[PDB]
Amino acid sequence: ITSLPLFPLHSVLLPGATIGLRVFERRYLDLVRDCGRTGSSFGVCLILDGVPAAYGTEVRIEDFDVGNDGVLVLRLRGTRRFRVQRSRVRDNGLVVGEVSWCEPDSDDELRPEHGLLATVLERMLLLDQAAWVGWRLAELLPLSEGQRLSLLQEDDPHRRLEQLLAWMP
Repeated sequence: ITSLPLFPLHSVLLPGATIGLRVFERRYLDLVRDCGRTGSSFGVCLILDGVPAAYGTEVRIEDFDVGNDGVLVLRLRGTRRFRVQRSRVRDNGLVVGEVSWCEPDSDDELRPEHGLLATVLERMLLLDQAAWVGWRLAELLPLSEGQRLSLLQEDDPHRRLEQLLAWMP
């Protein structure tokens, strides 16, 4: 198990997907500078405070950028998924969690019942990987944050596509 700093977002970060995070608070800025020095990463968890969710996504910091307004914008991309075994909160507000990593996304070719699920993805604007088409349709399709959290919790690419098929409009 690994202790990983958790960043609270009102939306889950799917693996491979990208988000831009404006970091300007004194606690979040000092953590990124420390993580940028140590090399250790952090994770993004969907919150429910009105405590993170049980599953989160490790980020890779793709691009730094200090805007003309002085605010630092982070280009984050989802890498590995983790489970929050337990979490604590420091006095400043930053939340650290003891996490266990998930098995990486397999390259298993999609099953015959999911081949059409790849054709509907290609229309929207290599691909025969079930975990890849699963993470991509979940991002493009207008799913609720709860539905995207349930996909994150599911650790099997094919069962992910089976319930992603139910939530399809």
